[PDB]
Amino acid sequence: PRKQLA
Amino acid sequence: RLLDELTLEGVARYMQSERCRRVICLVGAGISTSAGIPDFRSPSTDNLEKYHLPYPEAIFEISYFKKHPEPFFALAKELYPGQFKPTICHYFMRLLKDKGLLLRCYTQNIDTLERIAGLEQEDLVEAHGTFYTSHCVSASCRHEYPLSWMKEKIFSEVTPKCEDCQSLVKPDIVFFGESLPARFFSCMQSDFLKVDLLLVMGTSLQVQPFASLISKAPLSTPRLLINKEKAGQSDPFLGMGGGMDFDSKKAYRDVAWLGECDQGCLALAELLGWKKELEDLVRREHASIDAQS
Ligand SMILES: *C(=O)CCCCCCCCCCCCC
Ligand SMILES: [Zn+2]
Repeated sequence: PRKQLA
Repeated sequence: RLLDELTLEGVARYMQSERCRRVICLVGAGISTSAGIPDFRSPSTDNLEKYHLPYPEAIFEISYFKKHPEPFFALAKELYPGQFKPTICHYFMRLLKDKGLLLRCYTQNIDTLERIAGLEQEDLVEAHGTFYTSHCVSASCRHEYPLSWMKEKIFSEVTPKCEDCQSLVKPDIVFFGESLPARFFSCMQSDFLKVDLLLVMGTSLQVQPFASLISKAPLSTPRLLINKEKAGQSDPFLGMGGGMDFDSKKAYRDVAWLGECDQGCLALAELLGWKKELEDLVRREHASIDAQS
């Protein structure tokens, strides 16, 4: 997976 | 229950028993604040008008960055610590390693202080990457640069380019839009089958998937939180999956020590008989760093 803020 | 009592004495006793051999540390920003490094997830910083960004958080997004890296490196300059001096809490983890107790440290931090304090690559899961190494953005070259090299380029406001191929060189942190390191999920699968104790320091456990790590512990595994605030409990504003239970009548394994991380680890160390060793270690390591600027 990818680094998301929201 | 493996803790005789739900206190620091109880945890210290359990640590010195034959039952406790493999310790996982989960750490966050609160272990580096006393080294003068701010929480890059809290209300530090806001005034990025300068950089002409499409939206605020574009400064830490990977697509933006590879297109316009100057903002990030200029902000890196503003935020760059004057010195990398690890704290008592970091040196505590080095003590664990020296005593044969450290299975792994999972860190949310990118400041390299774990490495400087003498944790090796093998001991660490940098869940969000690190500044300790940087690599050329060209997959074919992928040339590695130390932090010193990155420091210089940042503090001399000259963009980092590869010496071999002149590509951009990015610090090995996880920008937004990058994939979380595969090592995180790899190590989690393997490590939580062996853990006898979870030390949780300097994190409010708000960022996922790092927060979920506490649910990976076996039910019997004692869990100690050293932090300025209690954290990790079930959150009804989400659902209602085994959060921290410190204070209920069903509490059997979780302990919260409240204060500066530094003071927490000193207290745990004092109970273990390690305070002198820890003090001597910090002082000679600090002096060594102070001596090297
Ligand atoms: C993802 O959660 C990482 C967030 C990155 C924060 C911005 C980087 C700050 C740059 C300053 C470096 C100083 C410490 C080595
Ligand atoms: Zn290169």
